Amino acid sequence: CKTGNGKNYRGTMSKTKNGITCQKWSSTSPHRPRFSPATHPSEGLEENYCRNPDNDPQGPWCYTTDPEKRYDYCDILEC
Ligand SMILES: NCCCCCC(=O)O
Repeated sequence: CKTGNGKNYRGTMSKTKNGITCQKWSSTSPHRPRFSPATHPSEGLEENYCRNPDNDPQGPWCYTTDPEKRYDYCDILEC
């Protein structure tokens, strides 16, 4: 969840909505989008994070090192 859309959180480590080990923002060759532009609200996409620099108020999104488990939000404490 967004216990602060750029202020406070915990599951932002690198785990999806439940706790699926997110990615490191590498790329689609192995597996990972091309996220990183500055025209985004923010950019807390630190190595392997979950935030909302795209458009997912419902919850901080985040992809992962693999397809079957490419994405979902982060297991960040509620808000
Ligand atoms: N609204 C989420 C789309 C951007 C999240 C990253 C991705 O989909 O590759």
